[PDB]
Amino acid sequence: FVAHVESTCLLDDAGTPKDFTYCISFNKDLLTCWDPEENKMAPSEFGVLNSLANVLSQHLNQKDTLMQRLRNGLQNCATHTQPFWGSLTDRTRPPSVQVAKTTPFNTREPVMLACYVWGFYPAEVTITWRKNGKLVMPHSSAHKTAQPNGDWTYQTLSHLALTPSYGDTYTCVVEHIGAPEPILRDWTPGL
Amino acid sequence: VLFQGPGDTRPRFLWQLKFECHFFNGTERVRLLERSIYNQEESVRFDSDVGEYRAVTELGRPDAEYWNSQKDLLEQRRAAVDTYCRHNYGVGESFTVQRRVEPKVTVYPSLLVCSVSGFYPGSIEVRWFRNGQEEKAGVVSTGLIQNGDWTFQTLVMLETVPRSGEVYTCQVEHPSVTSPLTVEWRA
Amino acid sequence: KEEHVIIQAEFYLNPDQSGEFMFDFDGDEIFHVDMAKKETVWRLEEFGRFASFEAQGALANIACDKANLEIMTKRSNYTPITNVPPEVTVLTNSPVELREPNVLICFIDKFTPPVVNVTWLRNGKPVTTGVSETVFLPREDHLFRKFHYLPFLPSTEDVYDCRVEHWGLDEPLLKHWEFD
Amino acid sequence: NHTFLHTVYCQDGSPSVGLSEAYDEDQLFFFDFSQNTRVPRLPEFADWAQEQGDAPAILFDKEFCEWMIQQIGPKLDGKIPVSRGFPIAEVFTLKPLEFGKPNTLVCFVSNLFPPMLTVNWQHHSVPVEGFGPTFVSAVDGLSFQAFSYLDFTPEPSDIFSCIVTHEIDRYTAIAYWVPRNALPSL
Amino acid sequence: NCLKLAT
Ligand SMILES: *[C@@H]1O[C@H](CO)[C@@H](O[C@@H]2O[C@H](CO)[C@@H](O)[C@H](O)[C@H]2NC(C)=O)[C@H](O)[C@H]1NC(C)=O
Repeated sequence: FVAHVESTCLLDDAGTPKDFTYCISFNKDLLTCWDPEENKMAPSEFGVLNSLANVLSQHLNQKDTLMQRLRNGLQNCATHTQPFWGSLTDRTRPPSVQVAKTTPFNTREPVMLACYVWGFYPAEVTITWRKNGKLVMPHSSAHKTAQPNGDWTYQTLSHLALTPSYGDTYTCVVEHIGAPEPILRDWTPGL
Repeated sequence: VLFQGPGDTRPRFLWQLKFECHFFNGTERVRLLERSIYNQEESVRFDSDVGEYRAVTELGRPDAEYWNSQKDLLEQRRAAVDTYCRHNYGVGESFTVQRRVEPKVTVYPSLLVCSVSGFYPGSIEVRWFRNGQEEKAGVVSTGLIQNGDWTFQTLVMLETVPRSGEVYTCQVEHPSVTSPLTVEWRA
Repeated sequence: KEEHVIIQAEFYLNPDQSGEFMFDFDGDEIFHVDMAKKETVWRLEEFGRFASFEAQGALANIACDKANLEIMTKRSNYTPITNVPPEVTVLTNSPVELREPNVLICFIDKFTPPVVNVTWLRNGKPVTTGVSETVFLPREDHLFRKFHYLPFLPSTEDVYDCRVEHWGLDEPLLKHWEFD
Repeated sequence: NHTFLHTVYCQDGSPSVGLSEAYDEDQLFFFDFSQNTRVPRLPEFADWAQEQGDAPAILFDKEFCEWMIQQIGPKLDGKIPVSRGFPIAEVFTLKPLEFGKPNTLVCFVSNLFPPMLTVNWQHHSVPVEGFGPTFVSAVDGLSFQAFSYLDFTPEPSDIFSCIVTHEIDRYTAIAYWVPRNALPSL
Repeated sequence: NCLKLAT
């Protein structure tokens, strides 16, 4: 079995707790969560494990070292999240970006460019294409979100299908917080 | 007990119980179907459109009669279309209608094959074109195939003995994309 | 003309004492509980929460089905299920290219009782690493289906088989796949 | 608005108990109850490793959780089914693929529950170093994930595999990797 | 609850 004693604090860039939970689960089933309104553990599960949920709730409801530790939930978060906070809050690594051809897929178009975007943090990012300065819609749709590398960096990509003409120059336009100016990358039909 | 041939010829007996929520137009119309099956023969059911248990086969007659006499039970099944069916449809919508995965479309000779793989949900349309002109003759398909992992695939074949200069186009319409996908092949 | 179907399907089987409790959306498994593993298993991670909520009493449901089976067996004069041998097909997840990682799917369909032995053979040897398998899934006609998977890297030398055993089969079924 | 996950958890089998702290879904610290040590995930994080404002809350949570496994377990064992997911591996490069340049394969394991696992890397189905540890972390919805990293230099014929062993019953999952759409030379 | 067959 797997038991869970899970507390989450919903903080702010400033460092101000805007919410707070403390929850107990067992076997992936959520049993009882703290209620900061009535200052007690209230059963969340009303299925088979409900009876158990009342028993855990009441064992915890009689502990002073606990019922007040969570009555001051909000202010307690800020206290723990203060030395490293602010530090992580403005942690950014700018995104490095490249544009190359890739194997066309899902298109009649003879050429597919891929705009690679990597090493960035935070995860949020915006990619756009321009054909000779003027914007244009991408092959990409359906809400792509950055992949976490699991080491406080993220990566993503975007494609643009096209029919190459001689003068034409195509541009990858990446917008991340890690860079003051929008990153540009170019590509022209060669050979 | 009877002995012949292969190891383990011992008789098996099997009982299945099924609750089927059938949804029409979101949840505006809902039909619950509660079924009992012994071996391969369904024996008794509760069809929310009928309102009571009914034996399908002889062996189910005792149950239909017995369960219908529990005026209490009937009341709860009659209300299950809401408490169970509609309620459970509520939860999900990661599993329900909302899910959408885009097809991978490729075209390759074999007879031309248009492979449409990895999509969800299973409503799709696959068409063949020769030089802009739709070809409907000589088009067969393996069918829509469920992979068991919440994606489908299908192969749609066009029979032709290709001629040089010809452009063949497979066109795919699926809810996951706003405009049709097209992939071409030439020799 | 219907849009969607949610199916809660349970079974129990003698004398094997195997049984299941599962949910199903338009033919796809949301989650199951087995009598063999007594685990609650969600098909995709997105169904994790739902499955925990909906499976906490599944073992009792199966115990109920077991008890009903014994009443029905008795009432039917010990009439035994008729074995129906499975249809088996082997295909890939996507069109195959050399050195392009792919996935073999073995489909075991239209069979009863829900008891099968399925093994993947690579060049005649059983594969133990990387194999996944579905439990027994329900069908409108009350037979079952099952899927087995094997992620693999296509090549000209390697040759695959799905070996299936079932009491409705005179001998094991061997479905072959190779690169062409 | 951001999230700070503080997740104490325990289980039958090893690791018997752990705590994972994450900011916006990246691991900050994984606690080491051996030396009551809060270990950082990156070097940059090493300094807030010893804030013991946490200790009493941590000691309570840690113990109450272990109470649950030890005292609730016996009651429910065989009475309810055990929650369990089959883990899934994906393998991809850190940097875009460029033959000859340094790179890193990332094995991202997801849908991990319960959190007991072993990761193995292979080159052409031959075992290889492993380049460090496997970082298991908690994610929202009471699930787990894990990352492992293999430093390498990609060459056109490379084939790699990642094998994940779920330690609850030695089930294995595999994910292959081959070079694709390598970036060109100026 | 368990819906039991007729006995
Ligand atoms: C599934 O495989 C198992 C083992 O490979 C089969 O089991 C054996 O059956 C023979 C007689 O048929 C016995 O003599 C052995 O003692 C059994 N072995 C075990 C381990 O139980 C089983 O019959 C197969 N099931 C099917 C449907 O073919």
